[PDB]
Amino acid sequence: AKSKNHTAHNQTRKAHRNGIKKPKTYKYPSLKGVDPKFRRNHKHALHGTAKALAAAKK
Amino acid sequence: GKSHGYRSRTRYMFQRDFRKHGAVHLSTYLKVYKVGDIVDIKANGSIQKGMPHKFYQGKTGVVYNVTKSSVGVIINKMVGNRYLEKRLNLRVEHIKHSKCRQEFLERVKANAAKRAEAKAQGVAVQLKRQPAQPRESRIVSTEGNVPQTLAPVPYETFI
Amino acid sequence: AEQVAAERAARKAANKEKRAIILERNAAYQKEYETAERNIIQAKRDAKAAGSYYVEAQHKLVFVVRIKGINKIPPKPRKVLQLLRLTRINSGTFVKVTKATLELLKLIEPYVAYGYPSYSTIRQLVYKRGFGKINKQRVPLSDNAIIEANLGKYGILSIDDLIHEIITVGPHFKQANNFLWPFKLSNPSGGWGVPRKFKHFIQGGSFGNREEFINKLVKSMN
Amino acid sequence: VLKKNPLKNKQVLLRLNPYAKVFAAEKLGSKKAEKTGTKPAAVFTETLKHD
Amino acid sequence: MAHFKEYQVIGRRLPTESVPEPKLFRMRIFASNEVIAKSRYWYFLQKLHKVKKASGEIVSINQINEAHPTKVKNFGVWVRYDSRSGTHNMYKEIRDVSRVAAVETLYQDMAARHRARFRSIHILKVAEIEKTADVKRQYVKQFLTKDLKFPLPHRVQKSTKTFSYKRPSTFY
Amino acid sequence: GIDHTSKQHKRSGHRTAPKSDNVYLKLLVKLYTFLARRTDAPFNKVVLKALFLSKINRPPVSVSRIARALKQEGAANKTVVVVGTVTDDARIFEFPKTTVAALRFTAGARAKIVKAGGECITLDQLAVRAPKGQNTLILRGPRNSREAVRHFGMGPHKGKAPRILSTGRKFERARGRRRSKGFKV
RNA sequence: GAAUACUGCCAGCUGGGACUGAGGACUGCGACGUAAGUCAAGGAUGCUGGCAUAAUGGUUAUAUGCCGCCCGUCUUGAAACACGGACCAAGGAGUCUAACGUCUAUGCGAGUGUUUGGGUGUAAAACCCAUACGCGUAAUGAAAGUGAACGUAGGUUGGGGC
RNA sequence: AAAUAUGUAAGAAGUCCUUGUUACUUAAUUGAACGUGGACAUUUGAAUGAAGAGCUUUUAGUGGGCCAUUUUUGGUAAGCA
Repeated sequence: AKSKNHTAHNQTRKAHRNGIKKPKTYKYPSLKGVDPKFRRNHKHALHGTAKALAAAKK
Repeated sequence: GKSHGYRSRTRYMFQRDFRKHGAVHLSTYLKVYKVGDIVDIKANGSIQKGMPHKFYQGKTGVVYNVTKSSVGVIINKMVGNRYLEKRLNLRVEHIKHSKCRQEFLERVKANAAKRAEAKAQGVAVQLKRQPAQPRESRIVSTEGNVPQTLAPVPYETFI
Repeated sequence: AEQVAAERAARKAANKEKRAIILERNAAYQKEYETAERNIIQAKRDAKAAGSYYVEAQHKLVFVVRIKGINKIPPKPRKVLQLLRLTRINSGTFVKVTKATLELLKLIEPYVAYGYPSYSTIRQLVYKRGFGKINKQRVPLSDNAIIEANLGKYGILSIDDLIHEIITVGPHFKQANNFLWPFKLSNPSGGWGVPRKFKHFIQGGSFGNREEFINKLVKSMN
Repeated sequence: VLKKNPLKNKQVLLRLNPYAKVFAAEKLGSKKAEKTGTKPAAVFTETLKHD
Repeated sequence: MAHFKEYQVIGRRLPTESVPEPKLFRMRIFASNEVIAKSRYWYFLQKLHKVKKASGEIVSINQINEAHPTKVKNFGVWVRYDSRSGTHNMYKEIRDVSRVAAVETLYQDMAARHRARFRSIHILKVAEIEKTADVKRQYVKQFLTKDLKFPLPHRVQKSTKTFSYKRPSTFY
Repeated sequence: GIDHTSKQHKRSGHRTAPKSDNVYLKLLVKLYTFLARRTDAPFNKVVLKALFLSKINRPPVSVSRIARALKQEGAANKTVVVVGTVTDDARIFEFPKTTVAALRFTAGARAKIVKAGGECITLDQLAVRAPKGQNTLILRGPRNSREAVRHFGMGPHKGKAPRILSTGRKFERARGRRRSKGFKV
């Protein structure tokens, strides 16, 4: 008829057998949620930087 | 039935401090947050907009976005057996700079200055911090400090 | 002119200079130890004469032995025991005494017996049970060349150099201690001296800081 | 092929640590200590004898 | 832990920039070894002052040997102990040749008569009684009479063998 | 008893031999086992490990990819090394004279390389000419271009290809894929 | 002015007992030596005796000491006063197929698949083959439709190998 | 207003100097973000450990639980829930 309702027993042991892992950050994170005005201008800024570097390196 | 609304179990955690109610002082709004700044999250109960969920009270994260009246914060949340990245749009009333990171930044400046002086004289300037060491030998003088002998005291009722 | 004795004489000569270096360093260590101990003795005597009390410098080195089995251990002390490399009963390691490691010792107190080892204890321990961690393998020391090959970049050229780096907690104590494989001691030859091990040494048991009697315990365990 | 214990087997004991022969020849394990006639202060004596 | 020695333990609070040279408190502690003696020192210093082991330091520990360890002495001891239902103060008299041996007898006697474990006993004071007529317990007084002499009736002799051939006697 | 901090008797998880029964591949493995033990060049170890890989772990390398690699500065005269198959590419119309060492050449790739004045050679010829991998350039094909990789990590908002047999309208383009029909992913 | 106890140290000496003798040319580190050499120094040799067979040993039966509840199953928990099983022999249960996923081996490779069929044959085999067709080489949209190089097929960070 | 428990940081994806890009921002050659060049081993910025580290694919069984210390709810209580 009636059974157990809930328990967190053994759940931390399960979670730690394959460890609790960190999200593995990167250089250059994704511009998700970054302000559209900011990243719209950032595109043109990077484009100009690349063009000037190419001109300087001939 | 059970109840798991957005602000459930926040009765005391979203209190204002005792005799610290009312208008937020302007230092909160005069603060400047940059992407990469590390901030603490503490919800102000009098500003109901841009308010964090109760899980993030006391969490410390990194600013990833700056808007008109808010900052985006990355927070690592443990879900199951791994950590997930969470992005929070929080009004500046609910955050503050991390004093730990402040002191780390001046520790970086002090380290650079010690290295610059050690380049002149005193190489190997021991930049790394060390734990508290065991104490060295010492002479303790009895002159004017004759030891006083103590003993346990008998039991008394006090009533 | 087959280049057998030509190279053997060169190798034997190099070994001769290595042993001359080791001989002079061990003699210098012996005078340093004698001067130290005689100096603390006379410092105590002179403080008595002057009417003062000489407070000895606190100990810099502890030897810790795991005395409890591997079953039914809470996660935090289990993790600390793993980080101290005490993963089986009667295993022992040296720990440099700082606040960071003292809190670990507090945290694993009910499962270990520790104390401050003497030079005799360290020397016998490293001579009898000293094993090097070379390429992830447990290698019996048994020769000074092994120590020179794995620790000579820190100036440690002999088993006495290694012992010196242990006893006086030197600049490269971390590397020397980590090079030392965790000591696998036996059960004490005349027993534990108590009916029940798992009380504090202060309460008539075995675990905790028994600071100077750790030498007696380890001699029986060695 | 076999670990040979120093602290016995004087041959291995001397292969390691060439100083051991000098130690055992000068009897450095039984070094006679110098004589000093230092006397503890009277205040130390009364403090120790107190109560 | 009744291989008792006596130690003087002197310690203090750790010197500070505002308060160098603290007041150097001293205790007399009966214990089996120096580790237990220092433990007892910090236990009593915590219980009487606001000084714990973390904020202080042991300046000296010295074993005190009995000055005349081979003359019979009358000792008065004051103890406080914890029973199952309260704390009590007690005074006892022990006739013996040294302080440590008197205190060993005290611990054995308190265990025997009051089931008071070492944990539960504070030795307030141990002092030699200078002269007779200050002894107040009859079990010590009766051994202080003139020309004392008594027999030991019913001697029981140890037998090393399982069987004896003689049906032994208890004369003495 | 010992408080194990890691799984016991754990195999390294890397192939130590080719799974294949090709006797000629095994002879190549014997050669590069000797070369990787008796030389200190990391090139020989890299080639030895590459000789163990499976078919999907040795994707084909096109001649266009070889020409693009030889386009790099200072790479014009290097020996291209492909531990796998070199295939032909008709998108590219000009080839330089070059030397390519590979396990296999397609008939078209071999003809195009030879016609360009180059030479196709086996890995043992490479070992004889360049025992330490002197002046070589190891090329590897694109692994994640495989069609099976399209479906790895399928899930809501993950943007992966569903495993599906027939394609078109009426095949999983409805409720779950657009807001007008329930929700989108 | 000394002794002694207690504690500690010796790379102090030495007697008795037990278990073990792994390896199999040499190579090493050393020690003693004025050297030649010797050695307890990278694992036992030397000398001697009896027997040479049921003596040792194996197997088996029994006795003795101590231990040992009946398997299978469901179950949190079975020796269970839970169920099936008196015994034995023989039979007795994850197969084949259509269409598929991942991985692996093989052939060929921008292609690939001969076997529907035709040719042939030593005849259900083997061998040979045209035109198609399937999948792949293009996607996307409900559809009408449109349809993949600014550039060294881009910039940046890392990246084995060279 | 504890104890225990809990978030973050302790650096090269760093710090500093100079000056380049932008359609954002500034009253402004002000900033913001990203950079070109240049200067930074005894310790590259606390301890201890690290058993190799990181990553992927695919699939089994399971999804009746129960017991002990400590915290704890209902119940007089329970080998109760």
